[PDB]
Parts: sequence; structure tokens; C-alpha cells
Amino acid sequence: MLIEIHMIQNHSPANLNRDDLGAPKTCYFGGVLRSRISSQCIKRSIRTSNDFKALLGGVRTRRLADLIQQEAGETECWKKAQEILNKCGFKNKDDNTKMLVFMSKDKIKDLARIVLDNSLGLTEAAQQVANVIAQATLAPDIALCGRMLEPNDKDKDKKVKWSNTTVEAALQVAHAISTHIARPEIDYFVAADDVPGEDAGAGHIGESMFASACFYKYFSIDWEQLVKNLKGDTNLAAHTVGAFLLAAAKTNPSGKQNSFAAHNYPDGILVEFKNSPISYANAFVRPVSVVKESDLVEQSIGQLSNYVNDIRLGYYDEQSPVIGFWFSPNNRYPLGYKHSKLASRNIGNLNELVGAVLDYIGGFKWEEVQKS
Amino acid sequence: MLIEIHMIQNHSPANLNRDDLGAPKTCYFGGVLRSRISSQCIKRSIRTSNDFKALLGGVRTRRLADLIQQEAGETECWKKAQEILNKCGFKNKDDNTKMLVFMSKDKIKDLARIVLDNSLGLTEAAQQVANVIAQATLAPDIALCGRMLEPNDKDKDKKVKWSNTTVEAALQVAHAISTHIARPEIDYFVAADDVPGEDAGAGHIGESMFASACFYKYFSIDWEQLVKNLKGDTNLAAHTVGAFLLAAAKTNPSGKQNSFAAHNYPDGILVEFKNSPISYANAFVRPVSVVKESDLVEQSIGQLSNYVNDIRLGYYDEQSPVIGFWFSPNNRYPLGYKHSKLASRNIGNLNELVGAVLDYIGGFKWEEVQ
Amino acid sequence: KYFSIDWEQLVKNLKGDTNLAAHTVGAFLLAAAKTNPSGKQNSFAAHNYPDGIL
Amino acid sequence: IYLSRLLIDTGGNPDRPRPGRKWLDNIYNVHRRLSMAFPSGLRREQDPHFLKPFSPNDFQKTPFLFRVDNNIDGNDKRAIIIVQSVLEPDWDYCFQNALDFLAAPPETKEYNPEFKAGQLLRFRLRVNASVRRHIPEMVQQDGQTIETGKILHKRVSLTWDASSTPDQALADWLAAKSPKLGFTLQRCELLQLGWVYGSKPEPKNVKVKEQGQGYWREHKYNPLRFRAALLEGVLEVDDPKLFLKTLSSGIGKAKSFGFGLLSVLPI
Repeated sequence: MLIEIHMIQNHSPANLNRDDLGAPKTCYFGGVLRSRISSQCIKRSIRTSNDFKALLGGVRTRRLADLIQQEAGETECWKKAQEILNKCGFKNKDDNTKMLVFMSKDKIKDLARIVLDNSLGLTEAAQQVANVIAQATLAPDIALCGRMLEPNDKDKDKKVKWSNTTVEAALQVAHAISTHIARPEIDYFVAADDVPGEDAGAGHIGESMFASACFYKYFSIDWEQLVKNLKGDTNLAAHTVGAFLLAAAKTNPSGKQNSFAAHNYPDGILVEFKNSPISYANAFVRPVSVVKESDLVEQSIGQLSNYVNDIRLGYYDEQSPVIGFWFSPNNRYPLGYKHSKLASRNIGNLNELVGAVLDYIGGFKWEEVQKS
Repeated sequence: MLIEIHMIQNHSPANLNRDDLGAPKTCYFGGVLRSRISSQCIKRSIRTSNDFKALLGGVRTRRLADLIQQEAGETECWKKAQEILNKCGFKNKDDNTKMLVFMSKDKIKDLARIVLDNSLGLTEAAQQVANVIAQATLAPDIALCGRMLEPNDKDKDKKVKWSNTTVEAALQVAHAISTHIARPEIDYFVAADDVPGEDAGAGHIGESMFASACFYKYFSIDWEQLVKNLKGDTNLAAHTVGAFLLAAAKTNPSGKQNSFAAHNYPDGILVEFKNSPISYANAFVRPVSVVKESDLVEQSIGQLSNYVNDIRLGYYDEQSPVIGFWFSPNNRYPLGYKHSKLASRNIGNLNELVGAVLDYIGGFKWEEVQ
Repeated sequence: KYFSIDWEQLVKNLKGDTNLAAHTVGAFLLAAAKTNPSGKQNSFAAHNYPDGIL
Repeated sequence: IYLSRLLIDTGGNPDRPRPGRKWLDNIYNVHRRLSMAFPSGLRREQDPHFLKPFSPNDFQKTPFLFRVDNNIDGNDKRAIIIVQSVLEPDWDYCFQNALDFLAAPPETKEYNPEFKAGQLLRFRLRVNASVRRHIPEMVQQDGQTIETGKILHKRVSLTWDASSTPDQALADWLAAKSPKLGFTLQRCELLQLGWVYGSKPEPKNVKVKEQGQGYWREHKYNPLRFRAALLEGVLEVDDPKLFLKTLSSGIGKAKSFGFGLLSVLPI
């Protein structure tokens, strides 16, 4: 019932997540300082990824007036005709520039249709817009991310009715934590007192390009809530799942999009089909300390393998004994951890893994369904 | 005989239990700040869980007339029944009734009969309703928890008749506290606009808070006074104990799980049988500082084993024996205390320990009780 | 916590029954180290034990 | 010249007042405080404890360069401010009433940089990606109005082609002006691309009272927005008489608000 995904990745300091002061995000896990990528950063980078461009239904826009302006094409695209949302009920002054709406992008034609007719005026138009706003949830990333848009506290009483605008999320993303302690950056105040040498250590080491950082990522898609969010259309939900998996495999959270480097591919995927969500984040409570960064990923997979074996044969029940898949570049000992009890199908190809996941879910294949 | 459960859990950054402003709940224990999950939050997480869905037979409904018209139909009977609820001691407060009622899930249907008793309405309907409310307690969760239900005053002054609606207890849950000094954080979130042309340059950053910790939970089930609340149903009591063990082992609070996703499983459960309740929360009066060689969970289990052994060889009586198990997944974390093994039976699986507790209780199995 | 018991006054209160007085003192010392107030324990279960008794 | 180091606590208990962390919200406040760190002689003798009213004309107006970055010290998050100037700063006089601003005491080290031809320095630099467009005034009006006509020349943020990358675009933007300041870049890696915000008061003359003696002055706050790009890399040197003047001054505009500081480590 779940399409639980556990990933182990690398990310250069060029591609990270920052805060209001520009510092990279951090967290404490197991009492030690770590590196963190927020869930909203990973959630949005899937939407803006090139793999999710096919579906990409929905805009979270503060300025609905400017979005509807080029769809309306008339003088009636502003004034109180587009301040109609205040009579519909918005927190205009208690929130900075109104409130955000998670509106589907292929529904602005209806908003243009209502605003382009002023025969009924603001009366009965400030409230019939509410039904279109509430019904604008048929969208892939609206189904995954889920919206909560609520009416205001003072302007929702002018003969205003509202239905359940909130749609339940069908995807849970954890804050991606590293598997080791946070490496400090290079000091630059020491340049006035001493020198590292003539292309020597603490300096011109090269180290390929930079100092990467291993990251453990966690996703939990629920198939039933995803299907009920889209009101049927089971093949479209399957396409959404496959596109999301392909996007999450090869997308950097920040800019500098990869064209074809093959280092953006994750070193380990663990697609599992439980009915109760289990996180293996407790594999790295003990920090993964090492001097060599070549085998850091390898021993991280080793620790994850030990913990997943422990959990899967310790919390095991006979009613639903389920197995999963696994991907690696046939490099970091994929045959030889936990004696392939959970591994079953060992896959070295992204598209073949997506095909296997789609086969296990409903029996489809990735290359077949790409449309509505 | 008293059944005691002590758990140690570790959580990824979660913000599981939240304040009214938005900060995680904290407390002070030993003079230092600790992350804390409230007892009522844990009880409600277990109560509406998945494994406990079989025994769920009660509602904490604040709008009981909506449930009354939600089964028998004829929604106009709301303005036949709600005022009747205002006469039984519910004061006709700001909501439908601000006095939350705890009541078995079946007896609402009996209240439907009060809906169709138009000939015997007014005072007779209110008195009969009070009789149903007072005599609706046979539920595995209302027997597990308590029920005060002291009706609000300014009710009818003629025939307000009430029995002893108070049902004492069967389960005590302590506030789960971390074993180390908490380090709360702020997740600086921003709301990125989709269309270029915002034309707003200012401080639009936000503040959302979270923390990560290793918690110590402590439950306690009284074997008697639970069968007494269940009216002698020993098999239903055994099923309640087993399913409570399952749900408490495999359920976490659903607070901001869509953005933090911290479904972590406990790495140690200690079940004891004793005539008086003891809480080992005084083990972590000293904060558990982390060393490089070990991790947080291993040190926590070590200090818990230290305190458990010192209690065992301390307040020790000859008439009262103590027998305890010790759960850990695949014996990853034994009850670490030098060469001294404390519990009488180490167990490496969950359902095996549930069966072991159940067949210690007096010969119950996890097959026919469900 | 501090408790004080007068032996001679207890004996005089019990009509000189030393068998009941010793039992009373022993059961008091046992009950004072294993009982806690019952106020709000179903939601704040704090059944702790003394760490040192003089 | 001298390099100064200030350490500010970024973490800590978030339910306490943290005026050191709140100070980094406005970059004009940072610039003003660093300017107050430059007493002008008789100000120290007249006010040793810094209690008389603050006056910009009572302090020296010598230029300085600073950079605010972030780091981790063992198990704690810290914000580091590196101040490069030409006169000796006095951090004792500046924070003497605000010792709680800094988690650690300030440091100062004498810098004597000179590198002959043949040095492969490792550099870090935060520039202001600014450019003056020939047609930056389309007057994109809002509301019902969408297009009115006026023209002016203004400074705006750097833009890149939709078929190109920001990394390569900023690399060629730096390399295009590079031989004027006297270095050759081997690698240019983009690490950050964001904005820097601030606010500034300005006096305004509202109407004269009864013998107001030069109108009634009221403060009005105007915003400040900059586009910042931080990048590291490796660069060689040529014409060290030009590179020393490059190190003495800054690179790019808005030098007084944290930009233009070039940090170089010899290799």
C-alpha cells in the first residue's frame, strides 16, 4: 500500500539549501551536528524538474490578478473586478500581499470566464468563484503535495459559503539528513599568518572538484490516497509515481541543472511495499566517520544494510511478508549485503527499475503510459 | 499484578507535539531543558491508531446531536434533540456543547429511540438520555482510560438525575521526555511565488520550529480493575493488552508528519510484572552525553540497565517476585550492563514477546482472542 | 521530606502495646518510601522512589 | 593593512533575545556599526564610554571592505565577519556597551600581501551582479495600466541567456573584465546566487512649528536591494602593481555594503 523510497546521494556545496543568513541548513541527529536539506526544497525541486514537466499542473501564486490578466484580455481584469477575492474572503492586510492559493494552472480559463462577465456584477460572482477555487484540485502535484487553503477571519461573512478546500497529502518527505558530521569550510583568516605551502595539503589537494557530502533521503507515497485524490484515473497516478521517482533520482535541489553527468544518479534506492511506514534513519545515529571519501558511500550502504536486516527480521509479522527492489551502479557491493533477502531483483538501470516498480504496483510499464 | 512497559525511542527531526504558538513542547527535568511529548497526545495517537482500530468503541464527540442525526436520519430532529441535550447538564454553551462527552459507540443508536419518543419527550426524554449516558462505558478504550463527565451547572432544577459517571482508570501514561539536553531549531521557510513579477523586496522569511531527541516512554496497565471495568471479560482484557502493546510499539503521533516524516521504531522495550508501579525515569537525571565510540541509543540503554539493576537489588522484597522480558530487534541492543543479564528472557521479535506476555497473563494466545 | 516519630508518646498512645508500636513504625517506614500522592497521576505518572533515606 | 574577525552566535536558544543575530538582518545596520568602529580622535577623549549622541560627522569616513559568511565550529553554528580596512580598527570602542553581540572576542591580524608572477591563488569572492542597461525603463505599470512611456538609465541585476547556464554566464562576466584588474581565472565555480536586503532612514522636512528653526525633521525609511553572487576558484597573477591595487580596493559596485572583498590564499 506504500511506495516507500530510501535514497543515498551526494551533493556538492554548490547545490545545497540555505537560510535567511545564507548559511547551509543543519540539524542535530543523535546528538551530533549534521547537514540538512528541507522537505519543501526537495518537494518543489521535483515540481520544477525537467522530468515532471509533462504533468506540472498547478501554480502557487500570490498575484492571481496578473496570472488572470493575460487570460482575460480586457479592462475588467483589475479594479474591484479582480479585488473580488476580498468579498470572497481573503486576509489582505493580516497577510503580506493577500494569501497564496494552490490553484491548478489549467483552470484559469474558468476564472477568466467569470471575471469577463460583469452583468451580474460582484454579487453572486464573489461566491461562485469559491466553488471553482475549491474544485481546482485535479492535478498531479496538487495530489502529491496537498493544499490547505483556508478562508480569512473577518471577510468570510458577507453571505459567504466555503466547502472543504483542504485535500489530504499523498506524499511525505523527510528532511534529508547526512550520514556523517558536518565538515567545516576552509578558513580564510589564516592567510595573513601562514601559508599552506607550494601546492600542498590544506590547500591544493584537488580532490576531484570539491568536498561532497553523503545524504540520506526518505519518501513515502501512499497509493490509495493518491488514487482517491485524482478521482480515479489509475494509470495517471502510475505515471505520476514513475515521473516522481525518475525526477527524484536525478534532480539537484538548487540550480545548475545536470545535462548528462551520471553522478546525479543516486547510489542506492530501496523501493519497498509495506502497509506501515518505517524509516531507516536510525541506521546513522552512530556517525559514519572515515578519512577516505571513496568508501564513505560504501560503508554508508553497509550500515543501512545492517539496520534494514535487523529491522526487517525483528519487527516481522507473518500476515504481510513483503519484499522490495534495489538499485546501484553494480559498484558498492550490491550482491553481498544481507544475503539478498530483501533485494530480490537487483537492478543496474533506472528505466528497468521504474518498469519493475510499475509491474509490481499494477502490472504496467514505464514506456507504455506517458499521456492522460 | 501490574504490567509495566518502558520504551526507548529515537526520532529524526520531527516536531511531533506542538505548542499553541508553534514551538515544540519542552520541560525541565534535572535542571536542564528536555523535549517532551504530552501524555494525552500519546494516548490519542494510540487510541485512533491502526492496530487499535478493532477495539475502538467510543467517541469523544463535542457535537453529539450531529452524531444522533447522523445515524437515524431526519436531520430536523437536531432542533428536536439539541435543546434536550441542553437540559441534561450541557449548559447550552458556545458550541453545540462545550462539555466533551466520552461514550460507547453503540449506545448512540439507543439515543435514536429517544428521537422517536415524541410522546415521552421533555423531562422523560432527558432522564432517559441521562440514563444512557451514565450506563454507556463498556468499551475497551473507555475502560482503558478514564471518564469524568461532570455535567455543567445551570441545568434543569427539577429532575436532573445522574449516576456515578466517573470511571476511575486502567492505564497511566507519563509525559515522554528526552534523555539529553534538547536543542530546538528554526526552519526558515519562505513562500516562493510562481509567476515572476512579485515586485516585493523585504523580509518575507518565516519561522517554523522542530527538534530531534531520544524519548523515554512509560506505560502501566493494571491487570485487575481493567477486567473489573470490562465486567469479567478476561479474553477481551487480554486482547486489549496485546493490541495496546502492538499499537504503542508501532504508532507515532501524527503531528507535522507530512513535512518531517519521522516514522521511527523503538529500539528497546522492557516489560515487567510487579505489584507496585516503579518509573525508571530517574536514570536520565544526568543528561546522556554522547561519546565518539558509541551512539545515543546504546548509552541510553546502558544507563537504563544500570538503574534497573540498582532498583532490582535495592527495593527488593521476598514475597513479591519480579519477572521481566527485554525486547530489541534481532538482539541489536541487549540490556547492556557488564556481564550481568537482568531480564529473565531476552526476546528478538515483537509478536513473540506479545505472545509471551499473553501466555504469562494466564494462558491467552494471539489467535482466538481477536 | 522530613518525618519525626516519638516512641514514648506512641507507646503511651497505644496503651503500652509495644507489639503494635514496632509494627506501626516499621510499616510507616515501609509505606513512606513506596507511596506517592495520587494527585494527577493518570496523566503525569511519576511513581518514583527515594534515592537516599537517613 | 589589517584583517579583523568577528564571531556571532547563530544557534543558541531561539526563545531568548539574540541581539547579535538580529543585527545581521539589516546590512545598513552592519555598515553603520562598522563605521562606528572607527573613532576620530577627540571623540574618544570627549566620550570614552560612547554615551553622547551618535553623529556621522564625528567619525572618520575611510573606506573598508567586509564579508559575512557562515561556518561550523565543532558542534555549533557561527557567523564570521571578515573586515578588511586600511586604518587600524578599534573594536574595543565599538562593542563596549554591546558585549553580548559577539559570542567570541574580536581578532585582528596584520596583512602584508604580495605575490609575484607564478602564484596559483585560491580565491573566494562575493560580487554584486549589477549592470546599467541602456533600456531598463519599460515602465511596466501594474493594475489596469500595463504600458506607459518613460525612459531612464538605472542599475539592475545581471541576466543570462535562457539557453546558457548562470555558472558559465557569471564566469564570462568576471573574465570579460578580468585583465583590467590583473588576474587570469582557471576555475570559476558558482556557490550562491541571491539577494541582500536593507533599510535606511532619511530626514524629511515637515512643516515648521512656532520658531522651528529649520523645519521639523521626521525619519522616512527607504529600502535597499542588491543582487549578490558568491563564488570560489583558482586564479593566477600578472602585473602585481595592479593586483595590489585590486586587493586594496574592491571589485564591482556597492563596495560599502559587504561586496567586493577578494579573499586569496596562496598556493
